Amino acid sequence: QEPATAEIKPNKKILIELKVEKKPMGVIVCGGKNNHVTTGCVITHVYPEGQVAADKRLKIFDHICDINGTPIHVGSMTTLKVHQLFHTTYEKAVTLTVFRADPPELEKFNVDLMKKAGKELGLSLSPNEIGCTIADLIQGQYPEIDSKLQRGDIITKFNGDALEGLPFQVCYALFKGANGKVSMEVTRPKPTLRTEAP
Amino acid sequence: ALRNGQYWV
Repeated sequence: QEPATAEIKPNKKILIELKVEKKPMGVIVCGGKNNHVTTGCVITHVYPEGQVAADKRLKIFDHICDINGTPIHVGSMTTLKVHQLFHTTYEKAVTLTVFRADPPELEKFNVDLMKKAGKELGLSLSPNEIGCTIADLIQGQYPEIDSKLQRGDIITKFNGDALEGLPFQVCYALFKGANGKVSMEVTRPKPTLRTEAP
Repeated sequence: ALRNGQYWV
């Protein structure tokens, strides 16, 4: 199995049903046709206060294939549409088809800049077991960020320090504690295609 | 900073 309580076995598409009941899902997802991730929809952060967390099943890196009626083929959906399916408030329960890759399927790149003193990166971060997921960003701060980073990316390391499983106070102090050379290590989901187009 | 309810770096 019943979707309401089905466990998530690795490497098997599982159809699940999640209690939402008008409360936010609270996930950060990536994927879209104009997106840096063009191969699927992937959870890069779970808010502890939201309904995904209250369900206890989904993890970071889970690949979302279908939401309700809609199969989530990001090749033919906007980044907006993708994100907005997860931020809608739904009245009852939501069905999802999920795939947990083991091992996980990721891209790993680097982003380097020379930050100017008192000119923010324009990033708002959410800390987790992988690193600091980017929750939102103001474009136009640093050319490097626009072309190489988007909402949903996970910053794994900042100027040498591993960001994995660190308190927000700690993360925020590290980022605000730099004015000069910036060396960011980044993990981004790259699922293999499990979706066909309409 | 804190601006419109969020923390920015």
